Amino acid sequence: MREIVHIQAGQCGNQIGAKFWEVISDEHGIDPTGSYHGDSDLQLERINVYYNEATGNKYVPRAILVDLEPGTMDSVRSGPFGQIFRPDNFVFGQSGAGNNWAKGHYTEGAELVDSVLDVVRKESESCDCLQGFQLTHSLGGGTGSGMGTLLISKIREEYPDRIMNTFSVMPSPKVSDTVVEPYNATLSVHQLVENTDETYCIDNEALYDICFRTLKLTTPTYGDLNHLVSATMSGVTTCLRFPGQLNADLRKLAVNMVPFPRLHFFMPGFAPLLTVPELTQQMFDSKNMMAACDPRHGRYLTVAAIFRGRMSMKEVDEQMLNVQNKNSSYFVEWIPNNVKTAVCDIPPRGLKMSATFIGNSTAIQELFKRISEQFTAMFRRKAFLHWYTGEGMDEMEFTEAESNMNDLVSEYQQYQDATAD
Amino acid sequence: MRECISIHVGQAGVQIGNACWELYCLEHGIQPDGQMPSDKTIGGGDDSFNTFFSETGAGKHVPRAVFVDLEPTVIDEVRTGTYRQLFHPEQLITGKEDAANNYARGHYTIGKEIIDLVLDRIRKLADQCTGLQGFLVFHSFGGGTGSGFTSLLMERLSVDYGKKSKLEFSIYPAPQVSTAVVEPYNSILTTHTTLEHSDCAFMVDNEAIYDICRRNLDIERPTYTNLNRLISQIVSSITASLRFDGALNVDLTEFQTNLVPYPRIHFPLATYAPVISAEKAYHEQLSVAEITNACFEPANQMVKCDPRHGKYMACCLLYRGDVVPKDVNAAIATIKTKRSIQFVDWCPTGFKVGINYQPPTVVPGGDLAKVQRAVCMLSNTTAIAEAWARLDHKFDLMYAKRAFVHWYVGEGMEEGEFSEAREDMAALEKDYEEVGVDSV
Amino acid sequence: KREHEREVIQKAIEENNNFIKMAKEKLAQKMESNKENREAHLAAMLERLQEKDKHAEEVRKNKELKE
Ligand SMILES: Nc1nc2c(ncn2[C@@H]2O[C@H](COP(=O)(O)OP(=O)(O)OP(=O)(O)O)[C@@H](O)[C@H]2O)c(=O)[nH]1
Ligand SMILES: Nc1nc2c(ncn2[C@@H]2O[C@H](COP(=O)(O)OP(=O)(O)OP(=O)(O)O)[C@@H](O)[C@H]2O)c(=O)[nH]1
Ligand SMILES: [Ca+2]
Ligand SMILES: [Mg+2]
Ligand SMILES: [Mg+2]
Repeated sequence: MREIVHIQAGQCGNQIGAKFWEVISDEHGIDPTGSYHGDSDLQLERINVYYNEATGNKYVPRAILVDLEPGTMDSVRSGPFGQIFRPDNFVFGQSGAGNNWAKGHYTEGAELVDSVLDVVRKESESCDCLQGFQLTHSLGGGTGSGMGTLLISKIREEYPDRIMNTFSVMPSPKVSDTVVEPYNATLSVHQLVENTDETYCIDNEALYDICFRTLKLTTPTYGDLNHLVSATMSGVTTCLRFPGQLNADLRKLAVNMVPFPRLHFFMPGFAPLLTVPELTQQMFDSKNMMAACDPRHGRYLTVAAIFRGRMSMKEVDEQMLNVQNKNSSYFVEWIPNNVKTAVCDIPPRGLKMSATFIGNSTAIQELFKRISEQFTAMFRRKAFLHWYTGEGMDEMEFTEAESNMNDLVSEYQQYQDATAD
Repeated sequence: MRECISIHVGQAGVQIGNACWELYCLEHGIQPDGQMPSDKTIGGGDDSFNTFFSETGAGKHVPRAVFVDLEPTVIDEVRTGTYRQLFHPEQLITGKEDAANNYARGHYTIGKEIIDLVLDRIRKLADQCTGLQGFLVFHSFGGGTGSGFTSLLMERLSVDYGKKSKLEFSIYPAPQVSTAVVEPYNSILTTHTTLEHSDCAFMVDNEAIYDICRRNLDIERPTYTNLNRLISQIVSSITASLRFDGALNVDLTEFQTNLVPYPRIHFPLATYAPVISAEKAYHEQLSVAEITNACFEPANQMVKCDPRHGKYMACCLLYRGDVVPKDVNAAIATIKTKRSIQFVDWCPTGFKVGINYQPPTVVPGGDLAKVQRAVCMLSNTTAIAEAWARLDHKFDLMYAKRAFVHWYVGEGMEEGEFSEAREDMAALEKDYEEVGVDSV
Repeated sequence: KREHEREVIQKAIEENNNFIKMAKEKLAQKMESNKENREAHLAAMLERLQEKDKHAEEVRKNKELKE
């Protein structure tokens, strides 16, 4: 049993977290009471990865729920599957961070962090063999952003040989107007680059554009955006949750996907938003990326593709070979055999077949460049800086975060321009 | 006496172990509970099958075998499966955390936690032997445990058992069934580390086996189960000389004398025939000449390489089933005046032949036809070095950028172990070139 | 001839012992160098995180000394 400890921090964190648990509980055939009423032995075989067992055949998410705002905690508890989370695993303050990273990271968040650790430690010590941690949060706010990144640093000190995995929601002016969001995102990125092993970039920009442009929904709710997030998240954790060969645990996934420790930011893809050739064509389409970057504007270092549903393995193999053949310029030639394929038998809910894509592409720079441009339009005017210096932060800290994020960009550019010869 | 101990390491080693041992049981009429009705000597004996099976007072025939994996889920399948009564619980050893496709973890971080326990279990098998001949080690090149733990284990066996022979069955990686980008790293590190500790190593190229399954057995998309059944047939042919006796039987050790001209030149090419479906075998008997001919078809090799473009240093034919020397010699004489068989000038050209009379068995539900006669050719060719050239090239592409190297350094390894392992491989490729040059 | 035969068998024992000796020692140096490197890689990571707590102490300090 290789246990994962799940942490959700802040509004976004908690919203997407609850959605995550709904989808996977359905897929593993467990009740909102916490009972197994499924049909397939394959649903229970690796249940331990995400669920603790309490007797009465009751499964309890290994989930920790965190916010400085007491509100969203009621929202989870009154949600569907609100009954399932351990009462003790809820950790609320009352002073909401008011979209201020410093409040989350240095002050109010730092006052609350120690009783979050208490619950982490309690969950961790009960583990047969802990893989590590996944945090769902946004980078735009203050709690998810600041306190989420503080939790990372703090967990890392006590579990330095464990994997730290994040699902990080990147901000977009198309979804939120809160102007200080570029600041919050840059300070977050600075932390994530040094202290996580793997980060799934969930770009709000891209989620908007899929709802508006592909799904044709004129103004999309957070609920429409999150339907995409949960279907993605179900996809990328399939290999952890069901018996299988490839990328079956967080460390093995990291070793296949991370050629250089800083370049650990992944674009996930989904399809459909069907025949095997179409699924394959669609998952590699710019229009199917959960990050707002064109793959055809960089090169792939590594890729994982997960097919779900009853289909021909022969055909998936040929189609994967076909896509690499035809698109060979977009895979670095100095990492051989860098695209891996898993096929799981269980489709997600409502689909006969799906494809989930995880890419480490140098085209992710485009996302960091967007954040850097919006950050630089504030910072050279010292705009809203008093919100941060007001909690004790130096101007030097802003300069450092920015130029580290700039360093990450040129590094992605370096490996894009590199050749075998 | 002459006992052999089998050590199955990691997922590939273990799953191949299952297939081999199931097949050995069918070959000797041993039931899944270990009982063998035809064995009249209860609790012991010095029969041919005793090289591979020990015997308890209650009539149980027990594999002289240890299964080891750093993770528990593949070994748990042996523990709860068909042949679970065959093995004493202490022969099946598991940790909790695997090597995560990392040689450093298999060799150091994780493997050092379990190595003393494994050597104690091996010691317990060795102590039951009256004349231990040596070890057969089964592992993948690509896995973290298969590479790192095996290399640690081989080093330690050299210490504890001196020069006692150690043979390897090594699974060489293929893109169609591989699970890690870093398999070329793991392959070079293990090959460099075990090279001095191993007497003889049979490389099994997963792509050669995948191709044979697709092409000869009409399997659309072969699984490990397909590959392993075929691998076990080949392993069985090699060990058949140890497990049966007969007039024209020739011991594996005697083939080895011919197969290893210098200690580093110890990687024989295996080729097996016939591989044929039940549908195609029906009413079509393959004669001795047909199967011997199939040995010189490169599509039938266990490693992809072309012997027509290198030189032979030895050639051995291990026949099983309904085969007499007259027919073998006729088939050999035909092939010699018709095939691309060039020897180095320093070794004689005669083929060495052994025949076991016991015909091949197949496992229920498998893909291979039951045939009356089979052959495994073991050759020593300079062409095997192509398999090294391919892996070394993959290693160089990634290593020039230090791609993934931080995963190994993070576990305590230095870059100097990489360049050192790579240099040994360059020197090996060079050795293979030099042995093929004519004498002055 | 008998003295020569004695020397050959002694040579064989000596070389087999030298091989066991040298394999035992190379392995022990490798397991030591590795334990040290792993440890220094972890000590460095922990130190970097130690400097983060020291910077967070100092930032909260810098807040309170302003009214
Ligand atoms: N995709 C998605 N994005 C969200 C959701 N909720 C909030 N966001 C985004 O999250 C960012 C704001 O962060 P929040 O999670 O609301 O902030 P917080 O972490 O709760 O911090 P405080 O409210 O300041 O205590 C903005 O960019 C929003 O667009 C959601 O349910 N789905
Ligand atoms: N022929 C064959 N090859 C296999 C099998 N299982 C794995 N492999 C190959 O072995 C390599 C992967 O190594 P494994 O043996 O699975 O890894 P391991 O030794 O368990 O190492 P870790 O899991 O990293 O601790 C790949 O090249 C696989 O294709 C099998 O049953 N048969
Ligand atoms: Ca007996
Ligand atoms: Mg909020
Ligand atoms: Mg394994």
